[PDB]
Amino acid sequence: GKCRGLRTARKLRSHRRDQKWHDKQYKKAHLGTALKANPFGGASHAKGIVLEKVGVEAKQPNSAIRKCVRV
Amino acid sequence: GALDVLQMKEEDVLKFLAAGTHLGGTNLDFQMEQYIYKRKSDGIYIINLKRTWEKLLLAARAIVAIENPADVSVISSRNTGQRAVLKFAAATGATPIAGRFTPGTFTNQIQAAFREPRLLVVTDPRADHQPLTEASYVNLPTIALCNTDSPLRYVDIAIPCNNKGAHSVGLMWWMLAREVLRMRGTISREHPWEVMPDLYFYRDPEEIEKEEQAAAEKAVT
Amino acid sequence: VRMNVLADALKSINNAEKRGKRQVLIRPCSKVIVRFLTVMMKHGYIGEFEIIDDHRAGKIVVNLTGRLNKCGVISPRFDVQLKDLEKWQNNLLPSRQFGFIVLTTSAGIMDHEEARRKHTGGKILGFFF
Amino acid sequence: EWMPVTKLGRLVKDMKIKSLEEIYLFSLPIKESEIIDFFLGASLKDEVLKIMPVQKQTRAGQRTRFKAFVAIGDYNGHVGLGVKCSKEVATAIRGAIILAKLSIVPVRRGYWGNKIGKPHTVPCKVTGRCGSVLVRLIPAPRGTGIVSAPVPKKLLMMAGIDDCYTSARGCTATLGNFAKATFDAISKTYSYLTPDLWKETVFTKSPYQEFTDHLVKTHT
Amino acid sequence: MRAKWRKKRMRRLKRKRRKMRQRS
Amino acid sequence: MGRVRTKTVKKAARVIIEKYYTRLGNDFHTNKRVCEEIAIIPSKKLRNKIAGYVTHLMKRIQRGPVRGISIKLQEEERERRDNYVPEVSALDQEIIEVDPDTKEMLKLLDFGSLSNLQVTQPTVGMNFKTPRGPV
Amino acid sequence: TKKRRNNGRAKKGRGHVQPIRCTNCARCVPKDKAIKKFVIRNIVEAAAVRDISEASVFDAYVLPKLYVKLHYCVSCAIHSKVVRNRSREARKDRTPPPRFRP
Amino acid sequence: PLAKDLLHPSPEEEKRKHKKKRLVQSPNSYFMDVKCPGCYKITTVFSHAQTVVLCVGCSTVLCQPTGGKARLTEGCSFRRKQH
Amino acid sequence: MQNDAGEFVDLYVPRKCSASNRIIGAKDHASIQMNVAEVDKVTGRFNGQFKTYAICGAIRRMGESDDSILRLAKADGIVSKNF
RNA sequence: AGGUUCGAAGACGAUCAGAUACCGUCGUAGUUCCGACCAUAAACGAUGCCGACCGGCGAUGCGGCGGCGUUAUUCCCAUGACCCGCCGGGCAGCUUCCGGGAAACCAAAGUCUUUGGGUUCCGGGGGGAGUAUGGUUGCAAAGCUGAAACUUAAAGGAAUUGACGG
Ligand SMILES: [Mg+2]
Ligand SMILES: [Mg+2]
Ligand SMILES: [Mg+2]
Ligand SMILES: [Mg+2]
Ligand SMILES: [Zn+2]
Repeated sequence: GKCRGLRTARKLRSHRRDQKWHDKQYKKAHLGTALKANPFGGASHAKGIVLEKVGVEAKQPNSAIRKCVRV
Repeated sequence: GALDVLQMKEEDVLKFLAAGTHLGGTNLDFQMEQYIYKRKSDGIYIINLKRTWEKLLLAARAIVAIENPADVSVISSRNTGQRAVLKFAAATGATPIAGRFTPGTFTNQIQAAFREPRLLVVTDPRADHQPLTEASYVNLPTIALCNTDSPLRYVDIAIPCNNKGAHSVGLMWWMLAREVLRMRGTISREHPWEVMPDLYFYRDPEEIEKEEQAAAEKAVT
Repeated sequence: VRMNVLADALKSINNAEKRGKRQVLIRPCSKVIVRFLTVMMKHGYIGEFEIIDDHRAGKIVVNLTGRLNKCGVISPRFDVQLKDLEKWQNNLLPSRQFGFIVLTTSAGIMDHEEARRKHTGGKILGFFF
Repeated sequence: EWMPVTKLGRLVKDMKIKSLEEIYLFSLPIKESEIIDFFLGASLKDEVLKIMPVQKQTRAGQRTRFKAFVAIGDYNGHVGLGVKCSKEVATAIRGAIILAKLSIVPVRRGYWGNKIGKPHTVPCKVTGRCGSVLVRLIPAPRGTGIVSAPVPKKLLMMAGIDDCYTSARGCTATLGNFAKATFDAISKTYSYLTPDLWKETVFTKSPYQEFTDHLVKTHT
Repeated sequence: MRAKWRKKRMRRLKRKRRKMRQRS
Repeated sequence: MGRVRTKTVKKAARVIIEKYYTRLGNDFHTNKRVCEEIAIIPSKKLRNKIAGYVTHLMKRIQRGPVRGISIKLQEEERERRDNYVPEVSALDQEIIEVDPDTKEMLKLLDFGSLSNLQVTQPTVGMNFKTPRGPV
Repeated sequence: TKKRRNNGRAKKGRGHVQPIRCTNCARCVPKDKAIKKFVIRNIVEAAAVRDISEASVFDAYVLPKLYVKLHYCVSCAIHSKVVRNRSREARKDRTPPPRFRP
Repeated sequence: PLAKDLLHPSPEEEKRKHKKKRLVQSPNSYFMDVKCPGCYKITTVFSHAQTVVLCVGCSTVLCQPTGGKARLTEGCSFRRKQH
Repeated sequence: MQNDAGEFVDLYVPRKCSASNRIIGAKDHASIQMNVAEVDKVTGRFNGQFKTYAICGAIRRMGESDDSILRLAKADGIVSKNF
């Protein structure tokens, strides 16, 4: 089980901050690699220049051409 | 029974000892440990006759507490006691069930065997486990005739005597019948009952088919 | 090893109560155990109890009245104040109508209502309802 | 036109038993749904919680039946939950209504604090359990309403609880187990022992033993 | 693929990578 | 082979025997005639099958009771079963072999030292129980 | 899903049990896990005891017996029908099959 | 059973129970007076002796240490002391 | 129940097991309530009135309803003291 | 050092559409011992340790304490082999509506929303991945510590019904 002593708060806090790295949301928001890899760079919107108009096939159960732009 | 009128008699003790009624099995139940007197070197547990008499009187009080004699149901799935329960029901107005006990008698209100008793009386918990279990769905208190090795899962006034010997089973069904009738206003308590304990006894068809013809031969010659 | 004699006593009483036993024996006795059982006794949740005196730590036989639901313990004896006692009440007691939180204060071992009445806080020992 | 075959049904039909609490006191099982509509007439409200089409894999593809959960109860202290599976939806609905009527329990109501008028909330926090679903009902002050998921919310409303906090844990998406856990929590409100119930109980005559002379002549 | 044979193939891949890095 | 009866004839045979035991008898043609008016049987081929099973069952009934019942038969067995009550009880033996330990039990109950009781030599060895396992 | 409480072997207070070779395929099997079949065969078949006794010089010869303790892996045991698959309730019965002695 | 009288258990259960598991601990051992033959001196010996005791007067030994209890040699009588 | 104005705001008061002091729920069909008919002092005849006990389902399912009823009878004097 | 048997690799003979295998005949390293490494197993009870409480039963191993009797010797006790018990520590088994749990099942995996006896390790959807990099250990094989980008709406567990099975 877990420790319950009156002066185990250091161990409890250290264990929390050590185990908080084991869920994807906290790691994503606090490591910085996801923000670095994000093409928007942490912005809600971004402006760009259309390079090419391309079609993307939908997934397997569906059958359609999704119209996209390379930007 | 704490009174002197409701006390053990020497003739009753003699009937008990003659039919056995105090030799149980080689195994003991931890809930019957407080009824057992002492186990002999043979390995047979000897019950306490005063305690089994007290339990018998308690069950008789519970039975006579019910207004409608038809509302108490006496049952037995074993032939060593079928005759006893039939005679008991005839004597005391109870409703007998001898032999097969159809499941759903107390629970399923569709079949013609369905009935609602207010008290169940059982020859043997191990044999009549099914009616005991069904009594747990219908708020039905039960009295059982328990041996030294029988469970007490759903029992209230278990008489801690015997459920193996035909003589013992018949004798104690006769004891219960006589006590409920005596506590009711039908017997004077002074003279012995005219009903013979051997009447409640069960006997094997091997001797049903020979005793009467031997007796008829004795009568003709 | 055994580090909380009060916790062991309370768990033993809880188990006996759930089994329906009329009596139960707590093997190690303590002054805190006696006081805790005394407040339970005064509120009526248990009956008479006996302190068997051997020359070691004594034993206790309590009579269970069948009116106990839970008599747990709060093993880390936290510092409770009169400003945050009611949060403990809400977290532990089943309702505001009944149930008690026992705490040891400098005025003695008492229940939370008496502690509030005489305006003192202390260390929470356990609860019973 | 209701012809009972039960001692309890006969007593109810002959008006010997004046209230459902008389049966509840002696814990007698209700085996005829016509017993309880005698007592709660034009006051039992009915609701269908869900219709889940379970189906059993056979040679013929899938044999589909329908399971109906029905919450019934008067908005005054009696609620019941019934589940019935049948080949047809309407028959499942009727069977579930009858089963819910059979499984009606009384609901004990208390006060959050400072008892003034009629009791409104649960007397103490209780916990129902079914499958993995755990439902905890917590007493709430007057005027809060029933704060819960819709499924136990309507069940508590039909039970007659006006105010209640709740906390649910487990796979509550299983509507059957969620409703059954809430029903168990509601049921055990009387089973919970409270200091006001510490008084030594007095025993009255059972309906059967009180009206033995009626049952012999009537229920022959 | 059996997990043990995946382990073996991974060992071979790691050996190949180590040899390439050692060459460079 | 292949003469096993069916529920359709057996149920009917039991029912008509229960209803009209007094009217019916142990003669096949008499039974096949009484059935013609006590039951509206659409088929003769089924009627006489029913009659045959009825004769079989009633021949059984004359000897002993079966799963099909009759109230007069119950009363007859009740008035006949209470018989062969012996002139001397099976529980009034002149002597009763009794154990020393049970004798101690009787003296505890205060009903010991009775003339009818005769103590026996206690068994020696304590050789009860069966050997454990095979062999 | 644990099929057997004993895991199909008699190993409770042990750590390791020495193996044996199956008497049909030479599979290494733990000794407690193996199926043991102790055969006391007659050294002479029932169709030959008459001829042997007729040709025996001695007046009354007790023909010997072949005592062999077979061990089987469960694969060989099931293939040779020494043991059979049983229902979930039947698997919990440790009583050996009847001898059919009468 | 539910109504076991934990406060006043009977002597047979008390003696049957373990030493430490009794209501109050009571040792199962005792001291005994022992008279070794050919002398007059009476020696007090523990019933669970771990040594090899002996009368000072009489050269023979009196107990052989065994597993549980002292092993009095043949011909030596012993008496309990105050239970 | 019994709010501060004095009226009993409770539609019924449930029975309690006379053995283990537990509330007998409305759906506890295992539970029983049983009467024992006492007799008059001299002639040992049923005198009309009785004495009632109640046993809850869990208690009378674990197997100790026998002991419970026996103790209750001893307490009420139905079963003699020297039992 | 020693190398009988067995037997990775390998050869050959079979089998097969193919057969780098399953089968057979050999057969190297190894399998054996001593010294020095390596530190991994479905290293499993897939189940932390210490402590308290909560049913029943029959056994079994060790020790101790009692008891009818049988046996071993001798002239008697012990003292051994049995028989009937009790106690304590064990490996376990059967049963139970104690209780728990998704259930399978478990007297522990119980005493858990009526949630707190003490304390250690450790998981956070599935993959990528036990991978890359860095450090460290090793003669090596490798061991320990150990991500990210990217990808995915499931992957899983227990039970149920069916369908199928060489
Ligand atoms: Mg191993
Ligand atoms: Mg070779
Ligand atoms: Mg710890
Ligand atoms: Mg993950
Ligand atoms: Zn094999």
